Amino acid sequence: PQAHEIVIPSYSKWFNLEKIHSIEVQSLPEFFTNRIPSKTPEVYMRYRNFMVNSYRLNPNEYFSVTTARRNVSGDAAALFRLHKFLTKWGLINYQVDSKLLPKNIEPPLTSQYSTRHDAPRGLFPFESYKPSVQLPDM
Amino acid sequence: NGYSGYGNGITNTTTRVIPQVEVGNRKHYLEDKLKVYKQAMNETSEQLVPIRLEFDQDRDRFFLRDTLLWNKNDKLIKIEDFVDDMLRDYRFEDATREQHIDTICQSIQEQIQEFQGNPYIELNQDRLGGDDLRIRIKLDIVVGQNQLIDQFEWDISNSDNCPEEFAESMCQELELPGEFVTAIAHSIREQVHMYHKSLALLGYNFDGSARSRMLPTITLDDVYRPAAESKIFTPNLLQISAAEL
Amino acid sequence: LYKNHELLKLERKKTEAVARLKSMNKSAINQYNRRQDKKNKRLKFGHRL
Amino acid sequence: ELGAINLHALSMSLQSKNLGEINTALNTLLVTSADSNLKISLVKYPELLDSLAILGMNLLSNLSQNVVPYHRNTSDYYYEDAGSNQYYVTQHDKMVDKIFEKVNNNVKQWDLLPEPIRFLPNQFPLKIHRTPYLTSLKKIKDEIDDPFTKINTRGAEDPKVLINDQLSTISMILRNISFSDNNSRIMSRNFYLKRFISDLLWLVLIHPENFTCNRKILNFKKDLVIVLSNISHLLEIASSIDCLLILILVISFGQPKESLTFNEFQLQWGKYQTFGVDILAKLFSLEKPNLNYFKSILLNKNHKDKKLLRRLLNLYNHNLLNDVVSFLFSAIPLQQVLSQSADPSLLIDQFSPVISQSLTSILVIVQLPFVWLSSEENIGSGLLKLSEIILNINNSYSKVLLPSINISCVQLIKCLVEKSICFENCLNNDPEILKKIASIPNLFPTDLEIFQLFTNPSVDIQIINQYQLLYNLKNDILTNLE
Repeated sequence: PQAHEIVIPSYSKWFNLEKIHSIEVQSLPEFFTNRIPSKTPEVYMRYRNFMVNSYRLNPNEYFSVTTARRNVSGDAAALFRLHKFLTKWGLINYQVDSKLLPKNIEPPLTSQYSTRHDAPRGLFPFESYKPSVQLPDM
Repeated sequence: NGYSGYGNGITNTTTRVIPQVEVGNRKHYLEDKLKVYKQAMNETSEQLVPIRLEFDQDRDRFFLRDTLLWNKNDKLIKIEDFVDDMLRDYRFEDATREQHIDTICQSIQEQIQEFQGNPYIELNQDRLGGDDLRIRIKLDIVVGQNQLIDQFEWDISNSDNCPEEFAESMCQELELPGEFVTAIAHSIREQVHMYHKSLALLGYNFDGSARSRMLPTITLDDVYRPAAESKIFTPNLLQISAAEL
Repeated sequence: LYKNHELLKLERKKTEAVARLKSMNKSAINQYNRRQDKKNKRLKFGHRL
Repeated sequence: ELGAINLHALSMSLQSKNLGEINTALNTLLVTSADSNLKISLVKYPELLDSLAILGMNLLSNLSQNVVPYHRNTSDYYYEDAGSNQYYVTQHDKMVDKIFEKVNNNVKQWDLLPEPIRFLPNQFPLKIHRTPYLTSLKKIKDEIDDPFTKINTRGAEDPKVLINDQLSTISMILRNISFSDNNSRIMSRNFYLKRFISDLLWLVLIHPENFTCNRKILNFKKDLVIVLSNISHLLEIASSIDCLLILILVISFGQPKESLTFNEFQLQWGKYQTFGVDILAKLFSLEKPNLNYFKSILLNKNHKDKKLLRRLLNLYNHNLLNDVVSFLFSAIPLQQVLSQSADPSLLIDQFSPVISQSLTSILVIVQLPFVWLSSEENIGSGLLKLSEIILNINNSYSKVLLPSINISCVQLIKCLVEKSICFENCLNNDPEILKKIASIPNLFPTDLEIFQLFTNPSVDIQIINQYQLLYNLKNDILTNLE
């Protein structure tokens, strides 16, 4: 079931609840040297998706690392590390507060799209004189 | 145009500078991890630590009755910072002097300073599946409104078996949702430790039988499967009750 | 910066002497007390015989 | 301009995609430019500096490796799956899979965050780019209009210029950040920033060609030395290479043409040649047994690093630090002593004393096979006339005058005696040296001046002693000459 409108600070638009990215490993490598068998990318992803789901459930109100610690753990240390990490990356606890505005209007508006000088791809505002017709066209 | 950098944010203001307006309340920490973390935890990892926390007694006014784990092999966190984060997570009055954190970290390091992980049973000895001496682990917990008690063999001599598996397995009850399993393993790692810890005070961490209280506190050979009213301690029960704790 | 650095330098050896002198004084006092001890244990052995 | 409020853009900058990097970098540059009321405070900033240095390191790296970032066909570049796991697997049972695997058919190291800095294989030291400010006209000649300007004054139609201008902008904004307290935030502890400085240097001077516009090189040198000026504390981790780099950077300025190699700069063009000696004093005052000591080893004429060092010295061909002397001997004379008054002096006078300070300091570091003497119809020493100028000023800005004249005199005597005793110890030269020494019009204040001095000011006791011992050595040389 889905019952909320979830936004994220766009630059984060590299994260995918399905997969992992070179970003986080360079920020949390301690699950990837394959040295500590009790840790693995897999349990990492488990924790990850679990927590993000939790937050996305009722994101209007905050979510603590202590919460997850109560819920599931294999460690406090790494748990906190990654939790605060995602916090930084706003994937979690980002919409804890709401802010609004009346937004008065100005001459530029999103529904304004007219004919005017253009920086984009080519366009020809002057077509052809008379003698151009003088060609054995295709 | 739009307004978003920090929680639906504001990007349309009087054109000022604002450092990291991210706090739920005092919530921004990422500073100073990169180099230290990389250089530190690129090497082997080792034992963990169960920890209990009690501060509600009539010497101080709290709800501190929680448990959690820890890696003594870690040196990455100012423990006090972690504590304060936990406390603010407990929504307590920001005045952390009347909410004294020093006492808490004192208790913490106190508890950590009596640990060796598993003995040479792991440090130098390696017995396939351990050797013997499955303790009749007794675990009761009080979650939400219900308590649950159980007793069962669980080896102390073996390392090959970790707790959390038992946790996720006994999760297959009604729901045993989340919050439960943790404490179990914690208690588990608690329960076991002291024993060999106490046994560490002696010297059997290599050999067999010990020296006096280890005699009653053991399982036996058990050449044949048991009766119904003895193991009738192993089963489990879920009971509602008015709390008096 | 130059002056402060050179002054700390001078003091690194000001403190050096503070030590050297502190430790020599210590040895000298200990040696003197050792004399007196030997002299006493001697006189004491004699007076017992 | 306006808008442009938040600080946390660092996050987006930390992200590894071209888009975010542009979006932030450009903005925040414009930000740090504005100063009417706009400054970058320090609360939980540091993350900014880290991100910055990391970005620069990686970009400059794969640039040196000649490979464009931001666009490949790989993505989310490690494991993706939803395999057999709830939370805790890969215990004993994993080997069963092997068993399983053997019947169904019928560890790693991790690198550190940044890449290495030197020893990079492609980048092998070959002498280029030891050229003076002259290149400005090269720059002109480069920036000159021509049917082949190849100055894509527009955006990145190719990624090469993109990386170039990226690094350029980064350098600029880094400069602008560095004009306040929070220099302490930059103070030699952003190990990242220092790695950046180091490898950037190692490129800009040993620069196999990947930089488009020489003017970019000038910009880099320029804002680099500036941001150095705003450092007054430790440097030189993995020093030796960095020390030589910085020396070559400061030597970049001043016109070259034994004897002094440097025509003194006609002070109406430049202001960076200032910053040079400014730093060579400030970031060199630390007599801690590192920096001074690195330059002391530079007197000479992982482990592969050492191979590098001498590798450059012979790749700068005797000695070299004489060049540093000559450089230091610029911007002081020949204009103020050639003016119409001594008041316009005071301005550049404020600037002057650190130079003499640096000089006499390095002369503590020269007390072995050499040939050195630096008063050979090359400068003479108007230092005496200059001292007289500041003296007459005294008895007719401030707070620097007395120390300047004092250290000038000390400089004179020390260089004299050190030259003499050095070529005594070598004794490779005839006693004519004495006669040679005795043959300077710019030397040995006349005893009548000593006398009249001994009377009027009476406010220069220490200076009186300076001149006293000076004249003493003078008369000594006169006597023992015969």
